[PDB]
Amino acid sequence: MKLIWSEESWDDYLYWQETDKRIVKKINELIKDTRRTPFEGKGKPEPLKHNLSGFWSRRITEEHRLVYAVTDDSLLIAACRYHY
Amino acid sequence: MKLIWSEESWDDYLYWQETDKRIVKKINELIKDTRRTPFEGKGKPEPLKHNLSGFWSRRITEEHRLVYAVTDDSLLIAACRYHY
Amino acid sequence: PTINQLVRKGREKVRKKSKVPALKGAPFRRGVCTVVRTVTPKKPNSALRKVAKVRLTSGYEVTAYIPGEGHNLQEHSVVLIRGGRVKDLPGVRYHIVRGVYDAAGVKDRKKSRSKYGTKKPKEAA
Amino acid sequence: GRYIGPVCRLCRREGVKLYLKGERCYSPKCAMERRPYPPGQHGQKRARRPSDYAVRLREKQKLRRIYGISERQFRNLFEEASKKKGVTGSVFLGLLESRLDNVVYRLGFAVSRRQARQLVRHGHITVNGRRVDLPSYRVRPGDEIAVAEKSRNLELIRQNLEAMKGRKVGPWLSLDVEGMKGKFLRLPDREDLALPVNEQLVIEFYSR
Amino acid sequence: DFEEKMILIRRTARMQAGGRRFRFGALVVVGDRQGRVGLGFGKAPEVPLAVQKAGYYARRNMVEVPLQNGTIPHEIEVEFGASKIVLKPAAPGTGVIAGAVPRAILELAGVTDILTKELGSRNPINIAYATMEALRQLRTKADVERLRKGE
RNA sequence: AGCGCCGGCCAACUCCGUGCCAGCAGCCGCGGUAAUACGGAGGGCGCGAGCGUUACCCGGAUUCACUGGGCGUAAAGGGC
RNA sequence: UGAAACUCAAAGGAAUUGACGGGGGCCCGCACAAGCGGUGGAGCAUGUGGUUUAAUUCGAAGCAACGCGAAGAACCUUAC
RNA sequence: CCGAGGGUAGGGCCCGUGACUGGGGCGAAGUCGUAACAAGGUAGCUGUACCGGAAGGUGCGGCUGGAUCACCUCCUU
RNA sequence: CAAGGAGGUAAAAAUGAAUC
Ligand code: SF4
Ligand SMILES: [Mg+2]
Ligand SMILES: [Mg+2]
Ligand SMILES: [Mg+2]
Ligand SMILES: [Mg+2]
Ligand SMILES: [Mg+2]
Ligand SMILES: [Mg+2]
Ligand SMILES: [Mg+2]
Ligand SMILES: [Mg+2]
Ligand SMILES: [Mg+2]
Ligand SMILES: [Mg+2]
Ligand SMILES: [Mg+2]
Ligand SMILES: [Mg+2]
Ligand SMILES: [Mg+2]
Ligand SMILES: [Mg+2]
Ligand SMILES: [Mg+2]
Ligand SMILES: [Mg+2]
Ligand SMILES: [Mg+2]
Ligand SMILES: [Mg+2]
Ligand SMILES: [Mg+2]
Ligand SMILES: [Mg+2]
Ligand SMILES: [Mg+2]
Ligand SMILES: [Mg+2]
Ligand SMILES: [Mg+2]
Ligand SMILES: [Mg+2]
Ligand SMILES: [Mg+2]
Ligand SMILES: [Mg+2]
Ligand SMILES: [Mg+2]
Ligand SMILES: [Mg+2]
Ligand SMILES: [Mg+2]
Ligand SMILES: [Mg+2]
Ligand SMILES: [Mg+2]
Repeated sequence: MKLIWSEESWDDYLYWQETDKRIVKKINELIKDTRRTPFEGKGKPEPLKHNLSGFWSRRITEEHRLVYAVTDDSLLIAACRYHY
Repeated sequence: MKLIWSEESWDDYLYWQETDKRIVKKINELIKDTRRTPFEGKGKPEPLKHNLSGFWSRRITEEHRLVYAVTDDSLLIAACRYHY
Repeated sequence: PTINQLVRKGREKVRKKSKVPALKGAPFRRGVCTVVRTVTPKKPNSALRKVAKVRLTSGYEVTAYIPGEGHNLQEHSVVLIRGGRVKDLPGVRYHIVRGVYDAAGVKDRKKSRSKYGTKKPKEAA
Repeated sequence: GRYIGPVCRLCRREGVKLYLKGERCYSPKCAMERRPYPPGQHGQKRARRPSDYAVRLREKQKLRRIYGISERQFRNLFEEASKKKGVTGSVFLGLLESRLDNVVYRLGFAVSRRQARQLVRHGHITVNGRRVDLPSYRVRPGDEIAVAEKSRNLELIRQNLEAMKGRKVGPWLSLDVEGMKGKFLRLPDREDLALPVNEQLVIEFYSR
Repeated sequence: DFEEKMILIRRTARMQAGGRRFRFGALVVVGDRQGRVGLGFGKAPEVPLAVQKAGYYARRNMVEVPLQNGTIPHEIEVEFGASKIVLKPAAPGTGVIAGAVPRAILELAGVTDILTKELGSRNPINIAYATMEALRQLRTKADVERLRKGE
């Protein structure tokens, strides 16, 4: 479906490879489920409001949120580290 | 710019991720070089022709190829695993 | 109220309402699956609950839940509707018993296998 | 059938020795003189305060494990004792004591109730001339509980009658050691038997 | 000499700027199984302090229990606010048929057999106070004829 | 000799796997790294030629109150 | 006059402790006002965000992070 | 003659279904605004009537399930 | 000497960030 990785999102994911592998496993599954059902599925996706309007948040861990946006042909990954 | 992965390309990136660790580190070294210099860097930048015109290839190994397309706002990674 | 009120109007009974209409007063109902997929749960929980829309012998077409780990259910599998609802699933008020016509039991399970329909394993003893 | 397996585990779970083996129970290897703590890996752990349901359940299970009986016959005897004139506790204890294997154990023909049940079931016990191989026969007052004629020698029973020779039997029973017979005089009163069970907890347990 | 039994150990809360501030309550019953029973309710910021204060209050407030060989003499219905308890005498050999709180109260008072029922609100504090007031209102034939004699 | 259960109601506890996934579930609810609540194991509890589940009836439900409930503010005084 | 399907695990009454008010009464602090001298403008020093870069090691993030950990980075320190 | 039933015409009640259409509920956080809760920034609610993207606003009357907690106007030292 | 009976009251300032 085409994954768009932002300058921050790619670095955040890159840091985890040399840091924590489980987080990567969680993000990979969320991405795997997201392309299949973009709005329902794992990580309890909910639409974000005014600050990040037009974006969707899927929980990685109780504090890490995978922020993403959907298009008819692609998926833009805003971040995968910190709280929004 | 940003990262754009094809559905086949993402599977190849993940396939390497769950199979060979040496290869993913090498893959990461190349993509980083592209961003700074797209037509320069490691991987012997050589462009394809006739039907693959506009696509550049770098060699992670003697067999596998990293095929990509560069744009002012984005990079398009077609494949990172030479299918049999 | 007064006694004359009780003689005139009397007391109303309770006339409770069944929560399992599709069963039609039967403990179990055979049904053919038509749609087998996974659905997301309700308010304080996240998972992928495996359900199956079942067109059963009472002319009704109702959703049912698939308990256990994995299943072999397709678009033309004949199953048996046990009953009982799943709290975190809307419109799902029924269950699919395993170990039946086409709903095979869960493999490798060894504790509670009367539920989920798994045979007694014999480590040759 | 009845419970077949580890018995000292049952004696240890209740925390009170209840004599289910015989010679081993009087011996210093009673398993409670060595380890007087409940079974399992968590036996030596902190004794958590039991609830009201736990006390009544332990109480009922203790009385049921005393005579070695199943919950079917136990609750049936309790239902027959409750819907009967008199105090429901003493009549329950009297109906439980009127079981044939129990009276054979009381007469000293066996050192344990399971042994007495096996002796009744094998036809070694004769009640009023005819043999009875039913370990649930309610013995009425005046019955002559004896040993059969083919079963007179029996190397095991001679040592048991010799060991019973000297021990007095309860006030509701008679015993002719040389004659290999006994008699059920009357129903045992509440004061006659001193079982380590509070019958009131058993009656208020079953009354849900 | 007096058997001390606790039944309700709860955790209350008090709000203040910053967060929740707790305080524990304890409801204990003291008795001797000979016709004397007491009830207490203590408040302290720790569990054993609460049980100690509750037992100290329970030994202060006590009441006579006119037992008649195995139970209470007559039946009584006492409504404490929204809670109502009904006590009834039973024959010798039935058992203490009661809930959590009345079994703990009448068990320490010496009742062998009794027939109770909790109606209305089932708050264990009010059921306890209703049980104590109901045991307080118990009278025997000697007492009733002592009031109806005239002098 | 088998079956259910071992967070609370409800008798019965530890380890490993798992990581808001897979899954449990009658309610409150459990699972986003040490989960007595998922799966397994050891151990325990309850029953035992059976043990659990589903459907229905009564009970708990003094939540149709004859026994045995209420109507100022919780549902309830009719506009007179 | 007056329902049902479906849905929710509650909706509520009074009262208690708090918090808040563009509610009130009483009262403090360079809080306002009175009066000085400043920053924002300029050049430079130092720290941070951003971006760049092989790396620009990390942390600190309103008040109460930003010449802060450095009361002292030429190689040492130093973790890149 | 009556007569089972068959046929014709006209009704009554119930059930399924129907392009389209009206609201209801769920999907923990889509857009717009701030109505109510602190005098909620115009006390609130209500019957009715009109109007307005929307909550709602306004007219008339009503209620306490609000307000005399300070200067300053009408009658008293 | 105390206060009651009445009566006129701020504003232009809106919203909340997604670990219940
Ligand atoms: S020897 Fe007897 S008393 Fe001791 S544990 Fe065994 S059965 Fe119980
Ligand atoms: Mg959850
Ligand atoms: Mg015999
Ligand atoms: Mg009342
Ligand atoms: Mg069970
Ligand atoms: Mg327990
Ligand atoms: Mg289970
Ligand atoms: Mg682990
Ligand atoms: Mg673990
Ligand atoms: Mg459970
Ligand atoms: Mg388990
Ligand atoms: Mg049988
Ligand atoms: Mg009734
Ligand atoms: Mg009545
Ligand atoms: Mg009522
Ligand atoms: Mg109201
Ligand atoms: Mg009302
Ligand atoms: Mg009126
Ligand atoms: Mg009218
Ligand atoms: Mg000033
Ligand atoms: Mg300047
Ligand atoms: Mg750090
Ligand atoms: Mg006709
Ligand atoms: Mg307002
Ligand atoms: Mg407002
Ligand atoms: Mg106005
Ligand atoms: Mg109006
Ligand atoms: Mg207008
Ligand atoms: Mg008005
Ligand atoms: Mg009026
Ligand atoms: Mg404005
Ligand atoms: Mg807004």
